[PDB]
Amino acid sequence: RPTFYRQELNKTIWEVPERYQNLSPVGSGAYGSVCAAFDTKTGLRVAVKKLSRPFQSIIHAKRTYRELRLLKHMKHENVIGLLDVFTPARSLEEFNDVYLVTHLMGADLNNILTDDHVQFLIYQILRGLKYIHSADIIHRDLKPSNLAVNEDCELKILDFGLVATRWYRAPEIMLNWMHYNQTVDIWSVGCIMAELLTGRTLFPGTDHIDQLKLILRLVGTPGAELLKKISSESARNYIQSLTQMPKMNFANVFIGANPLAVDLLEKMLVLDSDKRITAAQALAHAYFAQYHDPDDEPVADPYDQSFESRDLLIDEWKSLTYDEVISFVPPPL
Ligand SMILES: COc1ccc(OC)c(CCC(=O)Nc2cc(-c3sc(/N=N/c4ccccc4)nc3-c3ccc(F)cc3)ccn2)c1
Ligand SMILES: CCCCCCCCO[C@@H]1O[C@H](CO)[C@@H](O)[C@H](O)[C@H]1O
Ligand SMILES: CCCCCCCCO[C@@H]1O[C@H](CO)[C@@H](O)[C@H](O)[C@H]1O
Ligand SMILES: CCCCCCCCO[C@@H]1O[C@H](CO)[C@@H](O)[C@H](O)[C@H]1O
Repeated sequence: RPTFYRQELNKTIWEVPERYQNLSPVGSGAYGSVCAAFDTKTGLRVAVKKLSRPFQSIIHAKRTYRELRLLKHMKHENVIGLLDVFTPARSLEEFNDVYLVTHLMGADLNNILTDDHVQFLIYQILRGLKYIHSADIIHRDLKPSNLAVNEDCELKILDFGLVATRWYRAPEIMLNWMHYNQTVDIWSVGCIMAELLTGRTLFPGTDHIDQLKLILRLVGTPGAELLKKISSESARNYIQSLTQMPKMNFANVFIGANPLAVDLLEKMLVLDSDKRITAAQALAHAYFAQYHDPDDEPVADPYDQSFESRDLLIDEWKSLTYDEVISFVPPPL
C-alpha cells in the first residue's frame, strides 16, 4: 500500500498517494472535483478525479460502480482508459472515497479544418466506436465536448467534458424510442463530421421539436418503408400529418466538400437506424483510404453488463465497487 498525503484544494479535501504531485485544481467536474497532477512513478501528467458523494444513494452507488466498471474495461487508443484507481481507505468498512486517474487532456474537439484533418479525426472516432460497440456498449451522448484531441490531432472518446447535447442526438432518442441500436452513435458522428466540414452546427435546434423539424428538412419525412416499423400510434399520426418533405441532395447542402465525405454523410444521416452504416463498415469507406488498416482496428473483450438490471442496496454497490478498486491492475509501461 502506498503512503498517502492529505491536502485541501478548492475547499475540498484530497488524500492521494505520494506518487501524484503538484495537484492543481482544474474544475468542479461532472460529479466530482478534478486536479491536474504529475505522476512521479510513470513520468506522465495526469488528471485525478475525486468523486463527490459516490455512495450517497442507490442511484449514485450504481453510477459509481458503472463508471469504474466502464473505465477499467476500456483499453484502446481512441477511448479514455484508466491509469489508476485508489481509495485512502484501508478496509471496506471505512471505504467512502473513490479517486480515478487518467492521462491529462488539454483541448476537446471544439478547441481544435482541412479535409485531411476531418478524415483523421472522424477516422479515430469510428475506430474507437468500433471497439466500444463491439463490447455491446452504446455511448448515446457523442458530441465535440466529449472528444479530447491532442496537438498531435490524436483523439479519444470520453463520457464527460473537459454545445447542446440535443444537437447531436439521434431522432429516435428524442422520440423516446423504447429500444436503441448502436447506430444512434453513427448519427452523432454524422452531425460532428458535418460540423467539421462546414464550421456550423448541423441541427442547432432550440428544443426537441425544433430539433426534429430541422432534421426532417435535411433528410426528408419518413417513407412508407420506415412508417411500417413505427409502433407508436401517436408518433405515427403526427409524422404522417406533417407536410411531406423530400430528402435533400447532400451535394447541394455540403457544396464543395470532398464528394467522398458527402457520400459518407449520406450513409450516416439516415432516419432509419437499420440502414445507417455501422462503425466497422464506415472504417472501410473510401474516404478513409489513407488511414484504414483492417489489421489495426481491434474489437473489445466482452463486457458483462448484467449488473444494469439489478436492484441492490447501497452497501452492496459500495462493496462491489471496493472489489473493483482492489482488483485493479495498472497498464504496463
Ligand atoms: C485550457 O484548458 C485547460 C488548461 C489547463 C488544464 O490543466 C491545467 C486543463 C485541464 C483540462 C482537463 O479538464 N483535463 C482533464 C479532465 C478530466 C476529467 S474532466 C471530468 N469531468 N468533468 C466534467 C465537468 C462537467 C461536466 C462533465 C464532465 N472528469 C475527468 C476525469 C475523468 C476520469 C478520470 F480518471 C480522471 C478525470 C480528465 C482528463 N483531463 C484545461
Ligand atoms: C517529490 C515527489 C515524491 C514522489 C514520491 C513517490 C513515493 C512512492 O513511494 C512508494 O513507497 C513505498 C514504501 O517505501 C515503496 O514500497 C514503493 O515502491 C514506492 O513507490
Ligand atoms: C470509456 C468512457 C467513454 C465512452 C463511454 C461509452 C459508454 C457510456 O455508457 C453508458 O452510460 C449511460 C449513462 O451512465 C448508461 O446508462 C449506459 O448503460 C452506459 O452503457
Ligand atoms: C420524424 C422523426 C422520425 C424518427 C425516425 C427514427 C427511426 C429510427 O430507426 C428505427 O429505430 C428503431 C430503434 O432503434 C428501430 O427499432 C427501427 O427498426 C428503426 O427503423
